[PDB]
Amino acid sequence: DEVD
Amino acid sequence: NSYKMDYPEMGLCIIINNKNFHKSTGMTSRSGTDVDAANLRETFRNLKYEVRNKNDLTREEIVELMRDVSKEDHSKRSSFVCVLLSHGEEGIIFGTNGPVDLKKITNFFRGDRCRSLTGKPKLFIIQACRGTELDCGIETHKIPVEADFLYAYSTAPGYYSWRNSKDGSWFIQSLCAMLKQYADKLEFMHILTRVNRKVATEFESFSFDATFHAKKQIPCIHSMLTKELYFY
Repeated sequence: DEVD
Repeated sequence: NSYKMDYPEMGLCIIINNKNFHKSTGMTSRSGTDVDAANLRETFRNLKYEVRNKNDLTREEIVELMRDVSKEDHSKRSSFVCVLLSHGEEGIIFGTNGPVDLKKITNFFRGDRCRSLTGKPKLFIIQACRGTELDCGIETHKIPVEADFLYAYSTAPGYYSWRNSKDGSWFIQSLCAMLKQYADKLEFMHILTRVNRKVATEFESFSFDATFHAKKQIPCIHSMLTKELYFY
């Protein structure tokens, strides 16, 4: 999980 | 009641897939975005859209693409779809070299500026952050020129949007799944509501960084549509  | 969707063509589906950004910007690579782009291509092809994929566009190429597309003759097309996959902030999506205002992009398709789409649904699907907040969750005859737009945002205003490097983004994953399952029986708003529930209930982040761990997401639909939209 990563943020944009 | 419902938009006329029996023109000879369903219309264009423009997918802008920004994965790698210019080093000088300092923006991270968006691992997993190609999964989204492939999923969207298949999903919309199956709905009989003419899909055009573009990868790693500068802010100038993004604006130039959308202008060019708005200048096409859409008279034989029922609708228009644009999917944006990039970094963002509130109101903004990133080209590989810098930001573009979302309103700049969408304004090319205003009823007075794109006559062959007047009265037809213009759909903008946005996978990008809208800020840096994190959701901790809780245990449980004229027409307006701005008419007939729908903006389907991956996340609430002000908030980060989540992307899995292996599975793709939570929103696009869910959107494609619900379209596959429900496009042959639900109206679009009801499909998007199912997307909202899927994202909100089935996903929660996992991180070794406590600040980013156990976080949640709710997509946000903006509808200025004047009729019901059925894909069948």
